[PDB]
Amino acid sequence: MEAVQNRIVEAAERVPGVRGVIHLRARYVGQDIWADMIIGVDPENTVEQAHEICEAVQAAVCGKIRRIESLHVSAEAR
Amino acid sequence: GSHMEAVQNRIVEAAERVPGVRGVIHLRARYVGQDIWADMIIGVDPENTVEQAHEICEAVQAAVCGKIRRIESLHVSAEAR
Repeated sequence: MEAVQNRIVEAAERVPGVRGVIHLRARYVGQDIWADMIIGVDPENTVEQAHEICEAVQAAVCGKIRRIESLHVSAEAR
Repeated sequence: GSHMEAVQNRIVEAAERVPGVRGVIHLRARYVGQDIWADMIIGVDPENTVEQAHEICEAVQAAVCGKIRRIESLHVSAEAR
């Protein structure tokens, strides 16, 4: 499952605001994926702003990788 | 159980008296052998920086982990409130 994580990470890295993927845990349950992602972000963004980035990553990542059934994202400094 | 309820009321109470914290939003704590692994989420001013939020978080960690020594691991994170 490493083209997929690669897919996910890349979908992540392209979203406006995302400084990098700090961490990903993705598992298959059947053929769906469930995953939890920690993105890196600009430390001078706000908590509000960082949350808006997390949302964006989620829509984008779940949109591009359709087999993901459930995805959580959080944000941290760079 | 009631001892874990006691320990949690203590985790909340330590974290809640760090300036910066607008509340405990969530707290999971469980024994892994004889120590606690907890993961918690603190409420913070939305207009705080990420860098700042992390400073509140790190400081909650220090307070909680120093007052409750049972705890071998604690991960703190901020969200708005």
